[PDB]
Amino acid sequence: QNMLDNQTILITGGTGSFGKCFVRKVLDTTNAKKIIVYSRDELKQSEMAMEFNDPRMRFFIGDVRDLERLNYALEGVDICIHAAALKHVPIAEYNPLECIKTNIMGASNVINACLKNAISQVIALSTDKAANPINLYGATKLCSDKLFVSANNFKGSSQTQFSVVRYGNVVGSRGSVVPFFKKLVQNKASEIPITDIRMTRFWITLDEGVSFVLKSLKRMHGGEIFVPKIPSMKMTDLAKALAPNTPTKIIGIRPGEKLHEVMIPKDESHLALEFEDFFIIQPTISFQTPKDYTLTKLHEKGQKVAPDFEYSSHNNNQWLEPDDLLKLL
Amino acid sequence: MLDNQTILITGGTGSFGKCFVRKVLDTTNAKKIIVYSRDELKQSEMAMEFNDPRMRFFIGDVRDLERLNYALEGVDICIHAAALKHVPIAEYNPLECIKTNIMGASNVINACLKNAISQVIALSTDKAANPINLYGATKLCSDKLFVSANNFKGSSQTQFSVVRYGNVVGSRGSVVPFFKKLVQNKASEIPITDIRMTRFWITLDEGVSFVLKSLKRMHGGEIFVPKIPSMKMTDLAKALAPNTPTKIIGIRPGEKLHEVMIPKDESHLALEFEDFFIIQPTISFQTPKDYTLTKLHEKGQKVAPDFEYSSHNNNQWLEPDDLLKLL
Amino acid sequence: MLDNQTILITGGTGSFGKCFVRKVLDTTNAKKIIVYSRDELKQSEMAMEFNDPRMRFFIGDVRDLERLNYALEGVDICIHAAALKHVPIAEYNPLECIKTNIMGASNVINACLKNAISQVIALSTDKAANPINLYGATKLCSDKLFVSANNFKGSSQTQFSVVRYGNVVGSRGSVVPFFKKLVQNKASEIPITDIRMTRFWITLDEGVSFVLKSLKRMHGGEIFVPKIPSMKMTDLAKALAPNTPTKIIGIRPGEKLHEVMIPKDESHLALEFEDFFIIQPTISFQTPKDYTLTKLHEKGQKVAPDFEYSSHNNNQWLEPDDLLKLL
Amino acid sequence: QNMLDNQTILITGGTGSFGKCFVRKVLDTTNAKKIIVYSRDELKQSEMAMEFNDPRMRFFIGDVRDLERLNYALEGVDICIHAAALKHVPIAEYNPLECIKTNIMGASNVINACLKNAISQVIALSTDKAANPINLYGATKLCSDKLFVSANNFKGSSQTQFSVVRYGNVVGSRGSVVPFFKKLVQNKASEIPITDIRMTRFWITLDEGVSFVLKSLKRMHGGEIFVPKIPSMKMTDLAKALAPNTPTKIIGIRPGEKLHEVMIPKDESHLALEFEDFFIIQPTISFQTPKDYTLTKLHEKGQKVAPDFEYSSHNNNQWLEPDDLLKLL
Amino acid sequence: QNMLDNQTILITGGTGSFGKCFVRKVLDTTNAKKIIVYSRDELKQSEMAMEFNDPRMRFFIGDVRDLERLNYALEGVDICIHAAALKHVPIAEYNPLECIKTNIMGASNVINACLKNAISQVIALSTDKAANPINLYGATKLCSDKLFVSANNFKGSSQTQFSVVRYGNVVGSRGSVVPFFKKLVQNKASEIPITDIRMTRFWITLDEGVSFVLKSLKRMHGGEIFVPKIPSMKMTDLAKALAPNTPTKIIGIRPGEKLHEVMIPKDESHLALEFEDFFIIQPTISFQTPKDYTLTKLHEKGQKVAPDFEYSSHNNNQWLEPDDLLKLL
Amino acid sequence: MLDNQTILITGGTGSFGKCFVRKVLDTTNAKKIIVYSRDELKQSEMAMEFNDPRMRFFIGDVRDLERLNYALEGVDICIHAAALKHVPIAEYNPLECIKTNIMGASNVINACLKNAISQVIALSTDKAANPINLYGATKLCSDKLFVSANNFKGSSQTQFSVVRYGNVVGSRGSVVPFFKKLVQNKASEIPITDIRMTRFWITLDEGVSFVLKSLKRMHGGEIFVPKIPSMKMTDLAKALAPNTPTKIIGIRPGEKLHEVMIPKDESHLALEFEDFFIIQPTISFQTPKDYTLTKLHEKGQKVAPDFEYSSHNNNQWLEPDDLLKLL
Ligand SMILES: NC(=O)c1ccc[n+]([C@@H]2O[C@H](COP(=O)([O-])OP(=O)(O)OC[C@H]3O[C@@H](n4cnc5c(N)ncnc54)[C@H](OP(=O)(O)O)[C@@H]3O)[C@@H](O)[C@H]2O)c1
Ligand SMILES: O=c1ccn([C@@H]2O[C@H](COP(=O)(O)OP(=O)(O)O)[C@@H](O)[C@H]2O)c(=O)[nH]1
Repeated sequence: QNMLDNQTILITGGTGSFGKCFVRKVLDTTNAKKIIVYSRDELKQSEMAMEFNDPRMRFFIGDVRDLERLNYALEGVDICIHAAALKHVPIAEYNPLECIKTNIMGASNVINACLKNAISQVIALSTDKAANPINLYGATKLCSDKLFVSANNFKGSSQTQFSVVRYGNVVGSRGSVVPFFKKLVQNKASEIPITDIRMTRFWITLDEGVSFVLKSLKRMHGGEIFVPKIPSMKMTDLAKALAPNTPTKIIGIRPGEKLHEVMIPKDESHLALEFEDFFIIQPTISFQTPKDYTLTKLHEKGQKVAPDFEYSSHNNNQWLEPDDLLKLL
Repeated sequence: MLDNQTILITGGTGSFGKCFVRKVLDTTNAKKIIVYSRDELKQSEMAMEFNDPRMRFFIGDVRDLERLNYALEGVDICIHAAALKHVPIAEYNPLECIKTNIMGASNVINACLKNAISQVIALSTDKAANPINLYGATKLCSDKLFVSANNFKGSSQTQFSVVRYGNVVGSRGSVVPFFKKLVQNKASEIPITDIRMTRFWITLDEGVSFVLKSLKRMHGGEIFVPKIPSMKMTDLAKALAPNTPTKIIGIRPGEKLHEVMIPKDESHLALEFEDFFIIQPTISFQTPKDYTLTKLHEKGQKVAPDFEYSSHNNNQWLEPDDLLKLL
Repeated sequence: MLDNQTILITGGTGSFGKCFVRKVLDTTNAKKIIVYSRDELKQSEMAMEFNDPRMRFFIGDVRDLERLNYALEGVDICIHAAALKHVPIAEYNPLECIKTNIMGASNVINACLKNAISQVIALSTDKAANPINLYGATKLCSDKLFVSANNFKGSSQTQFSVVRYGNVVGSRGSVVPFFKKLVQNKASEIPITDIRMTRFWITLDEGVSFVLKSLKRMHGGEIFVPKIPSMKMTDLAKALAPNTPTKIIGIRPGEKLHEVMIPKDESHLALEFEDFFIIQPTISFQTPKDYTLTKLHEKGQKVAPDFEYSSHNNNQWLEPDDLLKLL
Repeated sequence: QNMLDNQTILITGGTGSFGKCFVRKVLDTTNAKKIIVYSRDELKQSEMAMEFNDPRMRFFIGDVRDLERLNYALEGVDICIHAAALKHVPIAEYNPLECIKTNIMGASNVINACLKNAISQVIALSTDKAANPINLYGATKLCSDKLFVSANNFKGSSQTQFSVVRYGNVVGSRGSVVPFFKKLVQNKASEIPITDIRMTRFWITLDEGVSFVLKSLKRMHGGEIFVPKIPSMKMTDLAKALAPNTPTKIIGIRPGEKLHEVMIPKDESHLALEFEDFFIIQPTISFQTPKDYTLTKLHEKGQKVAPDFEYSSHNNNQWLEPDDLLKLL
Repeated sequence: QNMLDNQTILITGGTGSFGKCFVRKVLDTTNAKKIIVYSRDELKQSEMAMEFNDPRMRFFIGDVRDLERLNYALEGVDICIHAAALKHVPIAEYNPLECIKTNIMGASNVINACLKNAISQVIALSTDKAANPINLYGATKLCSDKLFVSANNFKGSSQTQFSVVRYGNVVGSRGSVVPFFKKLVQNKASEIPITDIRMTRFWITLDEGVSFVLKSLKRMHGGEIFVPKIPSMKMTDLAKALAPNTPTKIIGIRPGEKLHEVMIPKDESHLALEFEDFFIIQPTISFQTPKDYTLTKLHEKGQKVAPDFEYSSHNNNQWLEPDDLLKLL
Repeated sequence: MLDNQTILITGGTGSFGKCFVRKVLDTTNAKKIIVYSRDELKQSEMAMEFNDPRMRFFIGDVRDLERLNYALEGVDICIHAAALKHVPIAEYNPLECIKTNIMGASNVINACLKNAISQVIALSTDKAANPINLYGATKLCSDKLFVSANNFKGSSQTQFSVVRYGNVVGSRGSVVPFFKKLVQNKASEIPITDIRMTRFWITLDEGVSFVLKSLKRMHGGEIFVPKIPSMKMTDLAKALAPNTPTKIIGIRPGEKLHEVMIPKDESHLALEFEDFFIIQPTISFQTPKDYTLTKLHEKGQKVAPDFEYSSHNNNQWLEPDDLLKLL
C-alpha cells in the first residue's frame, strides 16, 4: 500500500503499551518485511511472542543504554521507532540518574546506531510533559527531543531522517489512571484519589497515537516535532464517569506534577505551523540543507500560528464528555 | 564558616570562579582553595593573578570521574560552577552540553560522597525553570540530581543545594560587555532581539555573596533563589549607548521573551524570606527536613497559591542610571 | 538474624522477590528492605502492594556497578535473585544472559565488598550442574564467582554463599500456571515434551524458607541444596487436567530429560544433613573453614563415593493429589 | 591446493602450543598469503618470530579482552582461528573472573571484530571439559561455544561463518602431564603424582588436532561443533609407559577435575550426526537460513546417532596402548 | 590552485594560536570547501566564529579524549591537522596524567577516527621538546609522534597518510615570553625574569609554521617527521631588544626545562635527510610498502646527513639579531 | 623492613620478579608475597618452583584497574615491574606499550592510594633518560606519574619512588644469553651493531639488592640510580666467545650508541652518594622533603654544574674476565 512495504522496522520499548499496539497495527495494515522488538524484559518478550506468534516478528533482548547491543540490533533496519523510556514521574524524581541514562543516553545511543546502520527514517516518542517541563522526566524527554532534531545536521553516505512525535496522556495507559480507577471500583471501591479541581490533561487513544506516528512517517522530512490536535478533559468529569457511585478524597499532588500540560510553548509559536489535524514545531536551529516544513510529503499545506499562540490543555476548544470516555475500554 | 576548611570550585577559572576565589581569600580563613578546570592557559594566568600559597590548581574535566575522585580528597566544601552555558552552541552541540552539565553533575556528586564532602552548592540558572532550550534542560536535570543526592546517608553526611539566579551583569560573553565593545569602538548599530524583552539582573559580586550566604543556612536539598530586579532591554540600550540606533534583529535560537525564576506550578513548594526564596524538594528524604527555618534561624512563609516569579511581573526594576553604576 | 538489619534483594520485584519480602516483613525485625530492579512498572505496583515504610525501592540494573555501589550503602545482607532465566531466550540472546547473570554477579560481589556487607546469598539453579544450556552455564559461572569471593579479607568480612534448587511450583512463566491458563479456558491440547521427563519440585515458600535458614548457618562458600521431591511430568498432567489429551511435542532447546542437583563428579565435596546438602568449595581459602558443622551446630556426614542426586533416582516423589494442594 | 590459498589468516593465542603447530602447518602446506599471530606476550612473540622467521608472518601484540585492538587487527582478514584462552583448571577456579574475561568476553570481542571486518570463516577451539562441565574453565568454554554458534544468526553485507572444534587432552601439551612426567624421571624421579585408578581421558596429538581444524574449515557451513573420533587411555598405563622405574602416590584430586571427560552429552544426541572419522553437534537453535549439516562441503554424508548415545572417555572402543604413546615425543 | 581545493579540512585545537593562523591562511589562500574547528571551549569558539564569520567554517565542540565524538566529527573529512594539546611544561609536570590523556590518548583517538572515516592526509604538530625529552610534555609528544608514524603501517580500503611536523618556539606564542615581556614593560616593568645566560631556543614565526605545515601537505608521502631550518636566539639578546630600559633577575629554572632544545637527535641522524629549507626524519620502523623519502611529492631531492649530525639550538649557524625580533608584532 | 609485611610485585613472574621473590623469602620476614601477572603458565611453574605458603598468585593485568584494586587489598609494599620492554616490538606496537607501561602505572598508583599502601617502587630504565625510542618514552611518562603521585595526601600516606638502572647481565631475552645459545651450539657468526657501542651493566642480584636498599631510605619522590660499570660491546664479544668472527650488522631500531642514566639537563637535580645518585623531583610537593639525607641518615652532595652520567664517559668498566664471572 505504501512506504512501509518490504521494509524492516525496529521499535525500542516494543513490549510496552504503545509498542504492542504499534506492532499489531504494522502487521495488520502493512506489508512490512520484518518487525523487531527491542527491550530488556524476557518475561514480556516471551509472552508477547506467544500473543503475536507472527513469523514476521523478531525479538531482541537489549537495553537502549547499551550502544554495542543497539549497533548489532539495528543492522539491516530501514525504520526505527523509539518508544523505550522510564516515564513514571514520581519514580523519576526519586531515581533521576536512571531516568537520565535511559531517556537521554538512550536517545543518543539509538541515534548513533541508526546512523551507523544507515537507517532511513526515525521517529522518537515525546510527551507534552517535555514542553516547559517542571519534572525530571519531562526534562529528559526535552533533551531527547533536542538530540533527535539535531541529528538531522549529520550527513553520511546516507542521510537518515529523525523526527519527533509529541502527544499527551493515553486513555487508560499501561499505568494510567483509567486502568487504575477500574481496578478500584472492581475491587469494591469506596474512595477515589483526586489531586486538584481545575486540573486538565490532553487525551488521545492508543490507536490514534499509533496511527499518528505512522502518518507522520509518510509526511516527515526530518527534524519536525509532530503534535496532534486532541481534546482536553478536566479530571472532575473523569472520575464521575468512571466511578460515580464512590466518593473522592483530594489526595496530595504527586511530586513534580503540573496542573495543566503544555503542548506548544508560547515562546516557540514562531516555529509552529498549523495544519488541519496537527501542528509542526520546526527546528530552532538551521541545518545544512534546509527543508520546507510548510508542505508535508503528503502535499499538505500548513500556516504559521499566532505569535502569541500556546497549545495548553486549558485553552483548548475540544473537550470529551463523560460518554465517549466510557466508550474506551 | 570556611574557617580553615578546604574548598574546591569546578569551573574556577570562569567569571563566577575568579570572583568567588577573590572573596574567599579576602573574607574567610579557608586554608586551601582548589581550582578545578580544563584550560592550562587560564589556570596559568590565574595562578599569576592569584599568587597566593592558599591556592591550588588541578587541570581536570568534570566528565572525568576518576580525576574528580582524586581532586576532591580532603575537601570540605565544593562549589560546582563548571558548565557549557552558550545557548545557541548548546543547541548545535547538544550531547556536549549534556555530557558536561548532566554527567558532570553526576560525577561531582559521586566524588563528593566518596570523599565525604560536608557541603556542595551547584550553580543553576533561571533558564532551568520551564526551560525551552537544551542548555536550560540540562541544568534542570543537574538541579534534580543535586536535590536527589541528599537521600544518601553513608558514613559522613553530605549536603547538596542549588543556587539559581539570572543574567550576570556584564558576564563573560554577556551583552553589556558586548556593547561596551561597540560603544568604545566605531559603532553605529546596536543589535536587538525584541522590545518587550525582559531579564533578571544580578551582579557577579551579589552572586558570590548569595552563594556564601546559602552555605551558612543550607540544610541540603534547597534551590535558593535571590530576590533580584528585572530590566527591560529597551533600557539597557538607553543606558549603555543612548542617542544611538538599535536595529531589531529578532528572537534568537532557544531564547524566551521573559525568564522565570520560580514556576507557578511549583509555588506550593516555595517559601519566602526577606530577601530570597527557597524551592523545597519535590521528594521526601528518609531523613526529613524543615526548610521553614534556615540554619540562621531565619523564618520563611509559604507563598500565594498562584505565585509567579517572572522577569515581566517583578515588583522592582533597575534604573537606567543605576545600571551604569555597575558596568 | 535480621534483627534491625538492612537487607537488599536484586531482582526483588520477581516471584522469589515478592515472596521473600513478604516473609521478611512478617517474620523478622529487619529495619529496611531494599528492592533493586529495573522496571518502574513492577516497582510502582509492588510499592502499592507493600505499602510499608520499611520498604525502599531503587531502580537499577545489576550490570551497572556504580549504581550497585550506591544502592548497597548501609546494607547488611544482600540476596541476589536478579537474572535472565528463560532458557530458549538465553540461547537466542547469549551475550545478554552472560551480561546479566555473569557480569551481574561480579558487580554485586564488588559492591558488597566495597560496602562491607556481612552476608550474601546468590540464587542458583539445578540447571547449573553439568549444564548443557547457556542459561545453566552462566549460573555455574555465577556460582563459582560467589564461592571464590570468600577469599577476600579486607576491612569488614563478607560471606558469600549459594542456594541451589529446582523448578518452583507454578513460578512466573512456569508450566503449572501455563496449564491453569489452559484448563480455565477452552482448551483441548496439553503441550508435552517427553515421557520419561522428570524434575525436582519446590514451592516458592519453601525456597524463601530455605534461603532464610541458609543465612543463619552459613560460614560463606557453601552451595546449599535442599532435599526436595521429584515428579514425572506424566503425573503433573494427570493432576492439573486429567481426562484430557496431551500431544507429545518433544524436547525443547537446551533442555535435559532429568535435572541434576549434585553431580557425581562432586560427590566427594558433598556433605549430607537431615534435610539438605552442602557442596563444599573446590578451592582452599587462606582462612579455612569446617563445613561439617554449620553455625547452627548441625552435623553433616560425607556421602557415598558415587552419590548422584538426580531427578530420576530420587528417593521421594510428589503425589498427583498433594501436587494440587499447592497450585 | 585449496581454500586457504591467497587468504589472510589470523590466529588468537598463536604463540601457544596449538598456535605454533597450526601456523607451521599452514605455512608448510598452503599458499596462504599472510598469517597473523595475535597474543599478549612480547617474549613468546619475539622468540616465535625468530623460530619461524617467515616473511608471510605478522605479529600483533594484543589482548582478546580489548575489542578496539581486535577490530584493528582483524582488518583484511579472511579466516580467524580462535585459540586464545586461560585453560589451567585449578588456576581458573582461584581466578574465576580472569578466566571469564579472557574466555567469554574474549569470544564476544572476536565475534564482534570478525563481523565488523567481514571475515569469511571463523573456528573457535573448544574442549571436552565444556560438555556437562563441572569446573569454571569448562563453563566459560561452553559459554564461548554458545556465542560462536549463535553468531551465525547475524546477516550483514557478508555472512561470516562461525564453527567450533571440540576435542580432548593433547598428548604432551605445553603444560600437560606427559611433558611433566618426562621432566620428573629426567630430574631423577622417585615418585609420580596420580589421581584415581578408573581415571580416563581422550587423547589426540597436536598435529592431528591441527589437521582436524584445517579439515573442518573445508567442510563447515557454519554453526557446527566438530568432534573428532579419538581413542581413550586410562591414566594407569600412562604413568607405567612413561616411568615404569619409579612409584606413584595417589595425590589428591585437583580442584574441579572429573574422572571421565564427556565429548557428546547424552541430552544432545538428538542433535548429533555421525560420520566416518568425526561427529557434528548441530545448533540447539534455528537460524534464518537453515543448513543441511547432513552433507559437509566435502560431500561427506552423516547419519543421526542413537537417541541414547553419549561420547564419554570410558565407553569408547578405541584405546592407545603404552607403545604408541612413547612414539609421541 | 592546488591539493586543498574542494577539500574538507578539520583541525583539532583550532581555536589555539596555531589554529587561528592556520584557518585564516587556508581560507585566504585556498579553495577549501570546508574548515572544521574541533576544540572544547565554547568561549573561544563563539568569539572565533564572530572573528572569522566565514560560511565555510564549522565549529564542533569536542575533546580529543572522546573517541566517539571524534568519529562523528571526522565524517566526510579529507585532511586532518592535529594541533590540540596541553603544552605548558610546568603545568604538565604537576598534572602528568592530564597531559598524557590529551597528548597521547588524544593522538590515538584522532588516528582511530581518521582511519574509520578514510581521511586522506593527516599532519600532527610536534615540538623540539620531543627530541631526547626531559620533561613530561616532551615525552607525551614523542609518544604521539611515534603513534602517528606507526599508523602508516595500516592498510584499509583507503590508505590514510600520517606525517608529523616538528619545530621550536613560536615568536610571541599565545603564552610565550614575548607576549609576556611586552605586558610587563607596558604595565610599567622594573624587572624581567631570566633563567640562564647560555640559554638557547629555536625561533620561527606563527605564519612560517603555518606555511610549513601546508607545504608539508604537498610533499608528504606519509610517515615523515618534517623539520624546518630555523635560526637560533640566545635569551640574552631577547630581553634586551624587548625591554632594554629595565633590569632582569636570574629567576629559578622552571620545572623540566632544558638549556638548549634539540631538533634532530644525534642517534637519529642515520634516518635524517637534508633538503634546501628543511629536514626529514625517516621512520625507525619499516612498513609494508616502503616510500622513497629522498624525493618529495614536489620532486625535491634530499641527501643523507653526517652520521654524527645533530640539530641543536646552540650549534646552529642562523641567528636572529635583536632587530628583526622587534619587527615581529 | 618487610618484617611481617605484605608485598606485591606486578610482573612477578619475570626475571626481576623471580629473583626478587627469592631474596625476600630468604632474607626477610615478609608474611606474604603476592605475584600479580597475566600468564597462567609461568605462574603455575613459579608456584611449583616456589612451593612456599607465604606465596600468593593473582592472575591479573596492570591495564585492569578493578583487578588491581582487589589484588592490592592489605598490601604494605608494592614493587611495580610489569612492562613491555622489547624496544623493536614497542616500535611496531606503540599503543600496546603505552597501555601497559603508562596506563599500567596510572592504575597501579590509583590502586595503591586506594588500598593505602605504604611504599611503592617502580622500575625504570636508562632508556627513559633523553629517550629516542617509544619504550623509553613510556617509561619516562611512567616515572613522572610515580614521582607526581607523591602530592596526594589522603588518609594513609603513600610514598612512590623509582629505581633506574641499565642492561641486566644475561636478562630474559638479553644478548649474553643469546650468545651463550650460539656458543654452546654450532655457530660461526656473532651479530654486532656498532663498534663504539657501550652500555651500563648490573646483575639481576644487584638490581634486587638496590631495590631493597631503596625501600629502606626512600622518602618518596626519588629516582634512585646505582653507580654501575660500563662495558664496550667490543669486549662482551672477546669474552662470551673469543677467537670467533663477528659481523657488523649495524644499528637497530630506536637504539642509541650510548645510554644515559642522569641527563646533563637534570644534573642540578642530582645528589651524589657513596654508591648511588638521587634525581630529585622537578616539582614542589605541598609537603616538602630533604633528599640530602636519606632515611638511613646518609648524606648526599650536589653534583658538578655539567655532570653527565653516561655509558661512554663512565669512570669504571667491567673486565672481560670478571664479565664471565657472572654469566
Ligand atoms: N524461576 C524458577 O523456576 C527458578 C528455579 C530455580 C532457581 N531459580 C532462581 O531464583 C532466582 C529468581 O527467580 P525468579 O523466578 O524470582 O525470577 P523472576 O520472576 O524472573 O524475577 C527476576 C527478576 O530479576 C530482575 N532483573 C532481571 N534482569 C535484571 C538486571 N539486569 N538488573 C536488575 N534486575 C534484573 C527482574 O525485575 P525487573 O524486570 O524490574 O529488572 C525480574 O523480576 C533466579 O536467579 C534463579 O537462580 C528460579
Ligand atoms: O600432577 C598430576 C596432574 C595431573 N594428573 C592426571 O593427568 C591427567 C591430565 O592432567 P593435565 O594437567 O595434563 O590435563 P587436564 O586434564 O587438567 O587438562 C588428569 O586426568 C589428571 O588426573 C596426574 O596424575 N598428576
